[PDB]
Amino acid sequence: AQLLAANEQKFKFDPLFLRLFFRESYPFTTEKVYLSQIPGLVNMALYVSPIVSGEVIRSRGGSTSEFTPGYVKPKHEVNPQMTLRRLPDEDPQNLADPAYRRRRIIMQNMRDEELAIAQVEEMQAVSAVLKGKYTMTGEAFDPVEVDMGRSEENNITQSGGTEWSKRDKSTYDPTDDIEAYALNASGVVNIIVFDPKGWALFRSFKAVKEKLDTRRGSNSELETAVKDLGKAVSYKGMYGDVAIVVYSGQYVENGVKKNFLPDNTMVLGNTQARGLRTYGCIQDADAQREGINASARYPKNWVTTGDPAREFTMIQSAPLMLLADPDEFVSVQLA
Amino acid sequence: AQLLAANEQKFKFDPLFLRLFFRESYPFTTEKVYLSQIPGLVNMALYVSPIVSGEVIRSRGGSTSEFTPGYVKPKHEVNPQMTLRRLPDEDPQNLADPAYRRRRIIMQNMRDEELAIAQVEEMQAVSAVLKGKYTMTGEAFDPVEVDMGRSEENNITQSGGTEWSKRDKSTYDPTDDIEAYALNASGVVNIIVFDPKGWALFRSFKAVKEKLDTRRGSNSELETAVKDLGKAVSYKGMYGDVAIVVYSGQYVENGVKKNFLPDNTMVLGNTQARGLRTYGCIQDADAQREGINASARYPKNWVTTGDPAREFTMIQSAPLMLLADPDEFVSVQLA
Amino acid sequence: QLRSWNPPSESVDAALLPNFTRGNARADDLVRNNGYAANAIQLHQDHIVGSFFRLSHRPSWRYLGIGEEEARAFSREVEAAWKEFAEDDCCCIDVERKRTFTMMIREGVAMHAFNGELFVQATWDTSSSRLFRTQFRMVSPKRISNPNNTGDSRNCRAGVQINDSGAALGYYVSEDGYPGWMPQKWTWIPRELPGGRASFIHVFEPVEDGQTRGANVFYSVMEQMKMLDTLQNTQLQSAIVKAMYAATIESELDTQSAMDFILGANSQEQRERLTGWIGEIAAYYAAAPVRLGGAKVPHLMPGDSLNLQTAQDTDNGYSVFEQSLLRYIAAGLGVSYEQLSRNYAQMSYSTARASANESWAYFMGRRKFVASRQASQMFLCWLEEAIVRRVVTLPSKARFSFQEARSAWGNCDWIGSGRMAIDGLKEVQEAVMLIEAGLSTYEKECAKRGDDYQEIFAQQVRETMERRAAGLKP
Amino acid sequence: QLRSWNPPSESVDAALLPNFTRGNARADDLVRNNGYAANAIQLHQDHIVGSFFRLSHRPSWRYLGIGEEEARAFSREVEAAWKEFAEDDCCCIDVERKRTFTMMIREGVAMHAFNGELFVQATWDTSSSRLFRTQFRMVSPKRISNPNNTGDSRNCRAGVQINDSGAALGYYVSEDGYPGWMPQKWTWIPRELPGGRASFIHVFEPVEDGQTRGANVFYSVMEQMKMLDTLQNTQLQSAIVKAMYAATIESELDTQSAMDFILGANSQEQRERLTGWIGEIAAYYAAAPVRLGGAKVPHLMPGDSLNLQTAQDTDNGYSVFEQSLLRYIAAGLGVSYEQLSRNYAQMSYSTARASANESWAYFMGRRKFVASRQASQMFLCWLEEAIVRRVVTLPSKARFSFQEARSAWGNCDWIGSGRMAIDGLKEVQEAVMLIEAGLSTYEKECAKRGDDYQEIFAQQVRETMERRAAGLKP
Repeated sequence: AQLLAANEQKFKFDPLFLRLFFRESYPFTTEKVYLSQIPGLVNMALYVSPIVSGEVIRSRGGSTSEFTPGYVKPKHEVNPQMTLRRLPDEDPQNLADPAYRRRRIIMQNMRDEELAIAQVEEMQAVSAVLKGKYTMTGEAFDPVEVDMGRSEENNITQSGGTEWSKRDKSTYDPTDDIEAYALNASGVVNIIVFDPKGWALFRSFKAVKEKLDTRRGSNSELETAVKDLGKAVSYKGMYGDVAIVVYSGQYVENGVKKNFLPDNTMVLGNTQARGLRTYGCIQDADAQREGINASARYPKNWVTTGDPAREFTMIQSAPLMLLADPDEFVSVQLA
Repeated sequence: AQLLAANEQKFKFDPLFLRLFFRESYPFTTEKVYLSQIPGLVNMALYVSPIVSGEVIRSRGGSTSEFTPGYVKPKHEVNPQMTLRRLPDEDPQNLADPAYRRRRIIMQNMRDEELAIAQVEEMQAVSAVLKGKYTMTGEAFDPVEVDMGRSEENNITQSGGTEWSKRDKSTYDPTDDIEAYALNASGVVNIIVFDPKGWALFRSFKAVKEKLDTRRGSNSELETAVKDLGKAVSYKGMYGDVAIVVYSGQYVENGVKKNFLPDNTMVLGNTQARGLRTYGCIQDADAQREGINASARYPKNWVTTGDPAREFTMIQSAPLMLLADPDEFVSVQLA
Repeated sequence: QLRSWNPPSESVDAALLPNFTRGNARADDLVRNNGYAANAIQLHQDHIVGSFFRLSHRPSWRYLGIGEEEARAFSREVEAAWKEFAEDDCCCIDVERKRTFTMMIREGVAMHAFNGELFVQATWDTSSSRLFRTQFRMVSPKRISNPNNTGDSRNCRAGVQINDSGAALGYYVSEDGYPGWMPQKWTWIPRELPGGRASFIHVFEPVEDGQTRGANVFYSVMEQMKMLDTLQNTQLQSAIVKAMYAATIESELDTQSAMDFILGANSQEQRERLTGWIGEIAAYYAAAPVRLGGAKVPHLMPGDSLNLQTAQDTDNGYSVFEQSLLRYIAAGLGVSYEQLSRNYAQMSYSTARASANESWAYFMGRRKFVASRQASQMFLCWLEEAIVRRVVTLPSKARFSFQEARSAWGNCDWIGSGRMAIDGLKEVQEAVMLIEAGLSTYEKECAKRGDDYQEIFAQQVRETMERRAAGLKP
Repeated sequence: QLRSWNPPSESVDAALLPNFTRGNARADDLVRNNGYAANAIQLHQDHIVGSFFRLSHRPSWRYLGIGEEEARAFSREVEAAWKEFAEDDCCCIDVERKRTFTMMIREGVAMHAFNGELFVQATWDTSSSRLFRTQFRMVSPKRISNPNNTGDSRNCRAGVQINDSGAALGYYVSEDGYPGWMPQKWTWIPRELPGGRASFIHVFEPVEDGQTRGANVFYSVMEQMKMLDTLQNTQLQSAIVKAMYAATIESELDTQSAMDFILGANSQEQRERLTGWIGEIAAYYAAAPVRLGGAKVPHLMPGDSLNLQTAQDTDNGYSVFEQSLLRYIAAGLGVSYEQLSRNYAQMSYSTARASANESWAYFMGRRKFVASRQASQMFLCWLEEAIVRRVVTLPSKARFSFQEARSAWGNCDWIGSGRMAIDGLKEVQEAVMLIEAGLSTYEKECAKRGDDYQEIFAQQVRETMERRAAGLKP
């Protein structure tokens, strides 16, 4: 059992979703998300006559304001019985210390913990901006469908009508489809991040390959983001006007591993779409009596006396991240 | 016979395999490798309901946990009868000293020793990520095949069907094959390191030569790695999206020398693939009674009294380095 | 056990500096967890400085040609000035503004005892509440590392920049680490100014040539750590197992071949026999209430019991082990335990006064060895400032200038703890013999008594005249 | 045990020099890991030098024809000059610029105790802060090896170049090794200049003729090393096994022939019997909870237990072993342990004063044996420099020149630690007897008291006149 302050990572490397589209964090002192409580977009046009001023403007009463945040509280043991991750030859005598082994093993345990919540949050993000629906579900828990409201024109499919696979691999240009799906996106699209084989049949067209610019032509901080997360986001290059990226991230589930992304999917939208990170109550007596009922995360190291007389690291959170405008992204399944 | 502390090199220059893919060292106090004991990838998804928490999570019991580490303990003599490597004109009077000759000759002897174990470890690495099989073998020792489990789609061959040699040297683009072999690699490939003639027939295609960028466009620390090991890794340049490297390292065997790499081979995978460096027991009474049973290497300088009344330098190790995900790399024999 | 603590075979400086951080850190651990270090530093304080540390200025009048009377009057002036400057009640003589001269000497001697070195810096305060704008800020030993924690180098060695000959030029002071999140930045600090000004007073005892750091404590205290641990654990085990008791139930039963055949038949297909016997024994323990005392006998159906046969039963010997080792390390570390934890066992008269006089002379040794440096350095800086400010007047016939003969002019001695009392009869017979034979001078008499001859004579004049006036007996 | 430490059978010099590095290295190991060496060197310091080391110049006035009064006044001048030159407050008298005369003597005596030799070098400092341009830099014993670490030769022997007759001509000083990566280069250093100038003061005690190095410590301390190890380990084992306890489970079962037949049938084809019995015993331990205390009884199905029958159980005897051996090596190495770790066991009055006076006289022996060499050498160099600078005036009637009679002119004695106190009554009855019978002179009285007759008389004059003036009683 070590203090709360032993929670230093400086490792925030989420794959460009919770850090770039979903910056809009709202931890609450209350259980649910109350979209009426969030101001979101403000009623933002009307003025008043040059004699007096008008009424009082409020948070404009969101129609649906009741969903259950994913209160996730996992834990692990940091029992000093293992040989640990030994960074090359930094004096294993301190590993021989139970104190250093226990502290850096709580380091390792907790980092596994937040990357676990981060990967489940990224699955929530990919569900969110791929269908507008999120499955708040788990065993011994009712499945609540949390819908931002993704429209039908945001779910139009490439296989409908003519498929890119069922097209000329040399002369056909899918740019026409690119603006066709981008027009009904309530904004400009500046990233065309694909799943791998989706980008494969996208680039199979020649027009794509002599239309794209392999050069840097550094447009924004997206190159810096790729250099940071050189793991699963791949900056293919410029398609001229728009940036071409491929995400091949993978989640390692209970017995097997598989990619986050489905077979062939796309979301057309902006890099500055508004993403909410509403956070529920944290059900920990420590959190309430020290005021961490409204926060992002909560770690603790703590000893059980009695039957499971041991010591554990416990991580608690409650995210219900969504997208403010589901119509911002057009979600297309590809050929 | 000089003390243990006379083992200072600061020379770690392994060819980008044990330092970049196989950082994951696990020296043990026990003979074999117990993959069940290594946590490896942790069961890393499930949370618990917001009422109580669930069961205890363990190291998820690796199916096969019994292989024999390559306990390698060679030695040499440092008999002060030679004229040694004389660095240009740093006062050969100290070479005339038996003390300085003996100490810098144990320096030379031991450095030969760890570079020997490093080169045999690199042969183990090239066997590992070229077929998923490693031959734990030697005379007066049973040959144990240590298999990570490389799949068949990770062993698909270029000569099957149409060969790059049996293709148009001007218009054919092997990029199609590049993503064809990269898709079933469980991740993104960012180095296309070839053996020399493999890269030769790769670049024989024009599309390759006007698709590749000879410029620096410094992507990562791989340029720094090449500047460090300017010996046998050759940073050809950018192929645009991916880095092009060629390894032409050579091992000098008992009577002859020959390249590490086979004639025409390729492994498609990431630069951050997980590589285990499990290490067995060190069978040296000194090592046990001072606790170096679980370590990387062990040197010693020591005198034999009696029939071989001499003095030797002895180096002991026991590596059984493997790859966590054999499916991470697709191994292809080329045209 | 030699595993968790390892000596290399080399010169002491190169055997300590590589493991400087670990040894010092475990020294911090033991001086924080253990009372012995606190008692030792407290007794060192009370033997070396005690109540106060008194300055006495004795310029080399004979060598400089200065008259002894002029030297004595000039010393009177400087002593009055120094006492009034040191007695500042607002703790204002330090840059930290929270330590007087007493705690200057206190922290300096404590840190020169722990790490073997002390670091004083003569800085120019701007607070005009006093005539003297010089304060002395003490510098932590954690600050002295090579610029940006680099390992030892050719001439930059553990934070000190020296020449090939070893001459300490300056130092790289890392930035403070309190709060625990300030980064360290290394700043240049010369040891002394060329004109002899003592800027960075670095006083340490080097055991050998070229050594840069002082002596440790933990590297001889790990054995108390592990002896206290082992005695603690062995007393715990002895206490818990003097009356540990196994409460099981056995029965006659046990018909050898019949019991084995029944067990085998149960294992194969006749578990109903075991179920019936277990039911009968459960009914047995629920119709008996098999209870020994205030507690229930733990449920044991017949045929199984613990075999708590023990190990050897000789006396632990820890008694004479611990007396021998406490003895041992007591006049190892130096201060005897018959007062570091105060035994009164079989101690006698010659015992007492021999031990007391040798230990007190040895503390006089440590005092004159590790206090006079700081005293003289601080006095030199203060006297230089006083000469700058023309507070006290140098002799007109100065054979050498102040800057040239700072050592000659600033020659001084210092008085530590007060008047020693051990026996009474001892000190008084010594005093009567010295005062009858004249074998004691002003200076060494005042050293022995912790007083001043001038003031004792003036106050005896006052005594005699008040007794005469009031009618008492001089 | 004689394996890890081996004496050859030969003259001591040729039996030590071949194993010089190993013995000295393990000596470093024990003096660093062990407190006894620190306590011994500290007590040697405080008995030999103590507070200070006082010079007294007595030129052979009777033999040289010099008047005693002129000799005494010239001695007054040289003593004033030497004290003012030695009292330098900036540590500036050394080339390292960090040791005064006190630590000159300290490091010299410490190294002449450890290695048996000390190495001083009279160098010409250029720092003009003092009148005397001569400093004295001490030279490490690691420096003295044959040029480029070659083995002993005909006349180049362990670093000293001598003749066939053994006369020490000069030395090969290897370059310093701090930081731990400087190479060594050997430089020529003569022992003394032809004119009698003491350049390289090499003071060592040779046990026999032709010996070049001094005495060791470790070659008689390995036995403390291994006794402390063995007592340490035996106390650890005794503590850990006073209450080691085996918690297994046995049962009746065990139908001899039936059990053997069942085991054989299981080995052949009937392992189902063993599986059934193991299942029954697992259900047994999970329906009993077989638990002894706060901890679970380690799982033992019936028929297997540890046999922790012990070895002999007599007292270890280590008590009287260790007292006898501490006794033994205590007045081996020389300083008694009843203060090297301070026992007060059954020690009596004659005990105390006999032990104290013999030990103190013996320290007077060591002082006069291994301090006066360095004192006279340094005094000769300083006096030669003073004569060069015309600081003090030689007698006009010099029967021999300074350069010719440096020994006669530079004849000197030195005073070590201060006034001994052991009993009080002892010293005072001695003092009264000496002062009544006149059996004590100025010189030996001042030697006994650590004072000066001239200053005691001048201060008694001051005492009497101040008592008369202020009204006190002379």
